[PDB]
Amino acid sequence: MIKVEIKPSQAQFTTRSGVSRQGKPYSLNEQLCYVDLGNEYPVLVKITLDEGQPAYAPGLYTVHLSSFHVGQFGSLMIDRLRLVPA
Amino acid sequence: MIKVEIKPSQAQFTTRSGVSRQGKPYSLNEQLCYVDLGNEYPVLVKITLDEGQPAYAPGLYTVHLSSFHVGQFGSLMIDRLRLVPA
Repeated sequence: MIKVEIKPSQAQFTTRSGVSRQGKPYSLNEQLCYVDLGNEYPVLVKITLDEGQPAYAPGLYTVHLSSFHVGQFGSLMIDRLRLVPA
Repeated sequence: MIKVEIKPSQAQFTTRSGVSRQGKPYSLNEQLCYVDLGNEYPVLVKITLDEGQPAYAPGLYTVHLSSFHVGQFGSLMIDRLRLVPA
């Protein structure tokens, strides 16, 4: 139901890095995508992938249920967008 | 795709009230519901409805696209859960 599109230009990902307070480094992969929210065009969205998750190939995806969780105030929140092919 | 269930016990809603800093009062309706996230059972979630939105009747619902928006850091966030009957 939520249609997410990774265009050919968006196979191109980036990696952000640093070290934590507690002496330990990190790297997160980041990729852009288009999410169709029923507006005139799809919106540009940024995804930050989980540790050691490969970037997504071009194609149509949908949002996997594991993207969601119950937040701090009892309401449903997005943890991070986890996609599965359509 | 996200299945939300309002049980007969959850027709029972509540209203929270107060006045704002800038001299103006408010009231938000709040209702509970069950969201199926593929785990062993559905999770209990709290919904806070929009201004002047009536509470939901019992039944099966799904999440409407207008629940989502692009947040402050460029990622997709839930604004508040807006439901439509299944």
